[PDB]
Amino acid sequence: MDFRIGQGYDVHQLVPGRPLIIGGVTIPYERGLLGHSDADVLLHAITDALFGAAALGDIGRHFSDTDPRFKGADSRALLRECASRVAQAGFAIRNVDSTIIAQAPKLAPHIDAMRANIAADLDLPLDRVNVKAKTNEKLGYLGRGEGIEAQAAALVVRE
Amino acid sequence: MDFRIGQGYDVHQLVPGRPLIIGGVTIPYERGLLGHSDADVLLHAITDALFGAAALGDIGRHFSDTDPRFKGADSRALLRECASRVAQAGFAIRNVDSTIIAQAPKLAPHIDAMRANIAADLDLPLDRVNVKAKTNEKLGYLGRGEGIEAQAAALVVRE
Amino acid sequence: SMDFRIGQGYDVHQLVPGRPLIIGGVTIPYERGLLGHSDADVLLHAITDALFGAAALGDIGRHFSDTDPRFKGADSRALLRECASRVAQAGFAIRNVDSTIIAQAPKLAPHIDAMRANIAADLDLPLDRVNVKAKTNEKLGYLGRGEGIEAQAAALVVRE
Ligand SMILES: CS(=O)(=O)Nc1cccc2cccnc12
Ligand SMILES: [Zn+2]
Ligand SMILES: [Zn+2]
Ligand SMILES: [Zn+2]
Repeated sequence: MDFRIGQGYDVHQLVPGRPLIIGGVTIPYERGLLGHSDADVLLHAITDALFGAAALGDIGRHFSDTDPRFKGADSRALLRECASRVAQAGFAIRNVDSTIIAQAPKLAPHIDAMRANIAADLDLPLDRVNVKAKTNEKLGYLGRGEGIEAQAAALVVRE
Repeated sequence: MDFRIGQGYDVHQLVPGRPLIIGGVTIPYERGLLGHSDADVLLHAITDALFGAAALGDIGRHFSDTDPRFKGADSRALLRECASRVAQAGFAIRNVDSTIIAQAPKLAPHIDAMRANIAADLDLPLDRVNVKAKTNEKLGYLGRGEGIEAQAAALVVRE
Repeated sequence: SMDFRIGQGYDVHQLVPGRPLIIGGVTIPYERGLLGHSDADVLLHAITDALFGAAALGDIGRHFSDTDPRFKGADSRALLRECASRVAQAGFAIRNVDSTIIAQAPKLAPHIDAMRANIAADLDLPLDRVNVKAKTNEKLGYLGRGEGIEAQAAALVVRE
């Protein structure tokens, strides 16, 4: 009964010239996300929520851009290593929920694929992983298509 | 002991010539929220948190903003149907918390009425529902009064 | 008990000249500081609102008035301690807190551990039940331009 909650946030700029990768899914679009490696805003937010629930710090403390051990690691590899550390710290993951905020493109066709990737990386039943997606109603840098945000929540239990 | 957490976010533009309906409360104001439904940003955020905790997707999956049957829809009726589907999936709701962020109007006089509406719609006592209200401290489109944001968290248990 | 409850909090403060930068109780060298009551500690405000939310006690604005003589000179750690007292008064025990600070500058990583220790002391929690995370906003929006700093928090409590 030693439950803990975690929460996560990430945002990346959206400009022409890079692929759009969210939840491990490459999505055709005239723009993509800027950042180190694949810039997968959804997996980053979930990773931070899991480290947070385990009180293990954050994604930057575990996976430095300088560290050679993770030099060529994509965000799914980081999520799997996060899950390994959360387990070794004594915690079992109970569920993950999340939201992607992007004015475009439409993400609904890709939700099942993202959920499948996340559930595989976390070794969770599919019904314990949820991804939601919406626009920002044309408000702000998100509403103008200048970036994409992700939010995540995770529940774990100390075993 | 099969607890799950969900999180929700929503934003809508503030425009002339629309009712301002937040938490089910019609608030006297010269502007209202723009949306396909009644645009109740707080109830939408809570709806998303509940679908998310149950791994049932999101509000756009269940109540599409392109379906004419939801034009002008009462978001309390949508929230009640969400709660019915969460129950049908096997979950009982344990608590909801939420935040509304707006430059104006003052929401303190209306918070208790919003809490009572949500509690009624979710078949919860008042002591399991919370609504918080604040400004965005003058920053961004929220500081400029261009829209209103809501955030929500929900805890459920699979019975 | 098995009567768990979750709360969520959000706050943002403007960065202004002539004030110290205090986040999580830590004074951080910087040319600007946060605008608000006393030390304007945006992280402690977000945690405070998450704790009130988890206990269904409302929010900061309903608990802490500018006119209350008990709190006129109170800093954000005194208010966080008072929040925790009111959570306990309502019959709840805190199980864990997690949080994120979004600041484009300065670097917060050297200060995280001290923030965690401050929060744990104020909430009477062991360090392993308190977490603080730090992020930039990738140069987007008012956060990315350095006009303010945001904090987010989540709290789990149980009705004892
Ligand atoms: C700008 S401040 O530092 O004074 N903080 C606040 C002032 C006024 C109301 C608030 C409500 C929640 C969080 N912070 C609040
Ligand atoms: Zn990222
Ligand atoms: Zn909406
Ligand atoms: Zn504040």
